Amino acid sequence: GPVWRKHYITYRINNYTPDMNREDVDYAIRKAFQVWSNVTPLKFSKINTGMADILVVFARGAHGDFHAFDGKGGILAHAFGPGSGIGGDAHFDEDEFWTTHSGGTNLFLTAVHAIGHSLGLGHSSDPKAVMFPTYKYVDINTFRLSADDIRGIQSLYG
Ligand SMILES: COc1ccc(S(=O)(=O)N(Cc2cccnc2)[C@@H](C(=O)NO)C(C)C)cc1
Ligand SMILES: [Ca+2]
Ligand SMILES: [Ca+2]
Ligand SMILES: [Ca+2]
Ligand SMILES: [Zn+2]
Ligand SMILES: [Zn+2]
Ligand SMILES: [Zn+2]
Repeated sequence: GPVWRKHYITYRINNYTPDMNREDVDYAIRKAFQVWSNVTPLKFSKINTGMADILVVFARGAHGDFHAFDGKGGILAHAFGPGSGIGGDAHFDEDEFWTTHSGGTNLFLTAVHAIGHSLGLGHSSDPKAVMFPTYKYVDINTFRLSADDIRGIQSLYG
């Protein structure tokens, strides 16, 4: 449905996974937002005071919405499309083991996908798109938005 009317957008990390150290969580999330700001007029800013447009939450099982997480494996993450309140928020399953690299579920890659939803994208049919609804680890230096991702997001934020 609706897209952000404004081009200045805040995010707050509600809480931290104990799987990675704090600085690595910040880094992953920052880099994930950068991916999208790189191809749009959107500007993202992290806050810890006031109210963020996008709340980033790590939680297991039932966590206050109607989409409970399911333990280790399966559902990794979900996010809500643009809007007030819960709109834009991105939730990560704490029962996953979040990693800077290949040996669990990579936070950066998962967050790029989740944030795509937070900005209003649905799933892609293109297996090389970040919005493809299958997790597959890629070298975070071999990482790139596909043409379908870029086309998609630019159709929303021209
Ligand atoms: C690359 O980033 C990813 C983030 C999340 C997932 S996810 O497996 O958790 N996933 C898609 C899915 C996969 C398999 C079977 N049913 C649903 C959720 C999803 O698409 N959330 O955004 C779905 C259950 C809502 C996969 C990849
Ligand atoms: Ca929100
Ligand atoms: Ca899970
Ligand atoms: Ca965990
Ligand atoms: Zn719902
Ligand atoms: Zn949730
Ligand atoms: Zn998804």
